Amino acid sequence: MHALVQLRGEVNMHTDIQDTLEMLNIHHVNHCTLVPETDAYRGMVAKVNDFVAFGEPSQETLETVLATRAEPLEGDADVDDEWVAEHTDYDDISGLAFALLSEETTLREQGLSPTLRLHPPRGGHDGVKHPVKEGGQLGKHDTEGIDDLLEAMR
Amino acid sequence: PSSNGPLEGTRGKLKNKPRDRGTSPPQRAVEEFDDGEKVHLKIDPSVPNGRFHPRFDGQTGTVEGKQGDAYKVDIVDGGKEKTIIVTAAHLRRQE
Amino acid sequence: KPGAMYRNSSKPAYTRREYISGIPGKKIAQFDMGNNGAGPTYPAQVELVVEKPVQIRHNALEAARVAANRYVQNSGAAANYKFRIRKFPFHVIRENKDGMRAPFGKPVGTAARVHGANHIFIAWVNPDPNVEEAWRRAKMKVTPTINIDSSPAGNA
Amino acid sequence: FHEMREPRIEKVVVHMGIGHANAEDILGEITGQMPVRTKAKRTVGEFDIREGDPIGAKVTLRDEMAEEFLQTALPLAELATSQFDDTGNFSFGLDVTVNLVRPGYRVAKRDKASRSIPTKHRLNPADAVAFIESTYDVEV
Amino acid sequence: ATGPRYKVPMRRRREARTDYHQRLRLLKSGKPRLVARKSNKHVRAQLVTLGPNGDDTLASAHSSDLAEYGWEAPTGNMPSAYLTGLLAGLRAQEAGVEEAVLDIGLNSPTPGSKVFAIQEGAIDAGLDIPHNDDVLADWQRTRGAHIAEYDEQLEEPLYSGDFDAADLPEHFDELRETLLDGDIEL
RNA sequence: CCUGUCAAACUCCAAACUUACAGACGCCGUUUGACGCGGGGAUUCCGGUGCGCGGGGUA
RNA sequence: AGUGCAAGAGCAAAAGAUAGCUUGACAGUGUUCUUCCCAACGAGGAACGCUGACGCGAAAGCGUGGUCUAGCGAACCAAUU
RNA sequence: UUAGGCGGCCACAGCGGUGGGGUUGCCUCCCGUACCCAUCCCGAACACGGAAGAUAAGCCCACCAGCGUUCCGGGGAGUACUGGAGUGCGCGAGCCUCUGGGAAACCCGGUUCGCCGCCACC
Ligand SMILES: [Cl-]
Ligand SMILES: [Cl-]
Ligand SMILES: [Mg+2]
Ligand SMILES: [Mg+2]
Ligand SMILES: [Mg+2]
Ligand SMILES: [Mg+2]
Ligand SMILES: [Mg+2]
Ligand SMILES: [Mg+2]
Ligand SMILES: [Mg+2]
Ligand SMILES: [Mg+2]
Ligand code: NA
Ligand code: NA
Ligand code: NA
Ligand code: NA
Ligand code: NA
Ligand code: NA
Repeated sequence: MHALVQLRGEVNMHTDIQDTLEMLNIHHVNHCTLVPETDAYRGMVAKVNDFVAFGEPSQETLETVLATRAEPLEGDADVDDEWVAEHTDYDDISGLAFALLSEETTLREQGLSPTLRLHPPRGGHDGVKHPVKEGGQLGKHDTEGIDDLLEAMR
Repeated sequence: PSSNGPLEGTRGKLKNKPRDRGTSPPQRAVEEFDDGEKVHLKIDPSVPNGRFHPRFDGQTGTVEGKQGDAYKVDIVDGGKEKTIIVTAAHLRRQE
Repeated sequence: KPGAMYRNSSKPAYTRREYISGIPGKKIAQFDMGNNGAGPTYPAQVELVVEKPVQIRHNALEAARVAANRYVQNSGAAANYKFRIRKFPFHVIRENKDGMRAPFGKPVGTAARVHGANHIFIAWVNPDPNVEEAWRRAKMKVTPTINIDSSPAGNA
Repeated sequence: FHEMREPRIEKVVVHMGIGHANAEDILGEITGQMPVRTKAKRTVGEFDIREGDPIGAKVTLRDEMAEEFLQTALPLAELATSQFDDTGNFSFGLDVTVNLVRPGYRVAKRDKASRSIPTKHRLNPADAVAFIESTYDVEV
Repeated sequence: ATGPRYKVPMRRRREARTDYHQRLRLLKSGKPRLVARKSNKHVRAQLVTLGPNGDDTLASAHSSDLAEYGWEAPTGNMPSAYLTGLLAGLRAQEAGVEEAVLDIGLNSPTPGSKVFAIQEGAIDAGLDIPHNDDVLADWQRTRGAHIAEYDEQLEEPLYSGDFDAADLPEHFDELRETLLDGDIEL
């Protein structure tokens, strides 16, 4: 399971790419979604490879992000341990986290918005004109690489 | 195009590779299809009759009745619905 | 007329004589030079390597070839070496000589398409590379920059 | 093995390539059965432009009819060698051709499952000379 | 054979066994096919239908297993063919088969020929086949009469030992008679 | 036999890709009625530019 | 090779060749595709049927002109069935 | 299938070549023209009738790879070309990097001298 984050805006981006971002529930820059590692999803992230940043996040970092930016399918409600236990199958954020990563469930399945609307990266990211392998911030990331970015946008 | 005949620009699609040259096996000209069955359209270069307009080469229709020995296949061209009169020689069971 | 008008490989290949008429004759006199009676039984084999795809008019071919071979007469009219220009000017070229109305031009020449790194000339010589010089003069008359390459020859 | 490998005559074609006939009459007597017209192909200068047009006749004799003809034909010829087919045939003379072959030829002349006669089973010039030579005359 | 671009006929045309063009026209009827085949010594009749991996023979009869019902005569003749036709026909009927079209392979449509004879027999057997009465033999020649009369110009028996000296078209009747009621494999 | 080259109107080969249909996931629709149908009212049929692919042309 | 004619495409127990017979180059009316991709638009054109009458074949069957893509013309008025 | 008949796929099956096989199930070559039927001339063919002889053809069986064809290994080649991205390079033609695809010729070594269906049958 990979964490997706849209790093480039819609103006000028191919329509079929945009649409794909849309079917992955992200509709704005800095929006993030968690996506299963399947043939069908892989094709989608690849298509979107050039306007996003993705990779497998650490249990920890998922937990930070979840807690900080997870939202109910509707409303303000903070997704904190309690919320999670009093609303989901799990007992606490951590247990939700582990289940996502092990792709045993999805944010929707647990009453949550599929979208983690992150905050701009504190300190700025590595640029949206080059992939990681080039010093930029686009494309697949290290689990260590994704974490840093997610964490920066916590 | 310089002209607008039916065979306009059909050189490749209406020409056999050298080894597939000459009359074709009848078994497939006699193939029977039921109403509802999905069939891919494709013209057999060897077979002159029971043909359809070259443009449809590639479509996968739904046989829906027949006319004479010829089948009536319903297809959708772009967004338009269409019925095509074609023989078993030029069809194939999908899957 | 300038090389600038035809030196790029930007138009389609146009070589079907069955559909073209009035093609000027090539000015290239020969492709095999030297002792053509002998086969590449030479110790040393240098080549003139073109460094960018381009078109080369039969004009430039003949001038580049004369200039090198006419010089390889540092070895004698019946000298021990064989020279070879491997490209032929297939590509028919036009000119629109009415303004831009009915402009598909009229055949005015032929040119050979050389990709960067192809060898256009190959010379065979015993340890006696005056040929290296025949080529400094030849790539002087073709559009591209060139590389003078030696293959069988570690007699340095 | 042999018996089924020994030569035999299969038809002797006697044709008169004229250029426009009254000649049939003689072929009919010299052989013993009706001749057949010889139309020609292509238009040519020898005022022979007519496509479908009688230009000679022929007669294909089989079995006895053939021998009984050769038994007078052959004597009138001398030649041999070089003048033989690579398949063991020969034509001499008015023409008189002699097609020669071995027992299982029908295989190549029938309708169903027909097939071409293997090169081994074909008759060689040599094996041909022998057969005929061994029947009232001499080779070369 | 010669190169990459060379065209090799289909196996059954190589062998000069199947006339595909005639085979298409036959298959159009959508009915089963009465395959009428001869040999120097025997005559075969099949009732073939179309299948996914190749023809299916639902009913057949060989001039050989004719004796199995009392045939003591040669088997590459007229009466022989008819009866094989009729025999295949009856096994056909038994099969639940009602109609077919005569496929005569590479044989020729000569009148009063053995294939037609095969045809006539299968018809009489209860099979509904498209036909033409005046291309069939005059019954008498189907009985083998032409042969009895041929042996009248005897001086030497037509049959080497075999059965009889003057032959029997009557033997013919006795057999058709036998096939038209009861018996095994029918 | 050996040796030197080509193809928009060549092909023994042959992609990426584009495309028909089906299933799966995805997204969407069943109080925001999609898909689709019928009808009223238009505007519009001088376009341009970047990129990729082009055809023509020295450009 | 040949298959009337451009160019491209089909064809070998044939779609070509020879022979023989025959007039389906038939009347009537349709279905569909095309003309006009998608997506409305006439004439025209084609593919595929039916009804009726025939031709040839043992028969399945083939013949809705020429192997396929060009060879085509509205209202009004006249003549004709 | 100790030899058959109808096929499907239509060369992995084509081309060439070697070996083996028949008082019988057989298939053929073969023998023979009174008949049905036949040749613009020939019982060659077609058609009919038949067993004196034969396994030489055909055919069936077993095999060979020299050509043609199919597929595979390793090499060519992740080369050529390419869908998406770039304030990367280049005077420019054009190149490069990242991401998702990915070839052709040719060479060397294997494979391929058909496979499968229904029927009939010491
Ligand atoms: Cl037969
Ligand atoms: Cl159509
Ligand atoms: Mg909300
Ligand atoms: Mg700051
Ligand atoms: Mg920046
Ligand atoms: Mg094209
Ligand atoms: Mg395209
Ligand atoms: Mg027609
Ligand atoms: Mg009038
Ligand atoms: Mg043998
Ligand atoms: Na074909
Ligand atoms: Na002017
Ligand atoms: Na230069
Ligand atoms: Na119309
Ligand atoms: Na005549
Ligand atoms: Na044999």
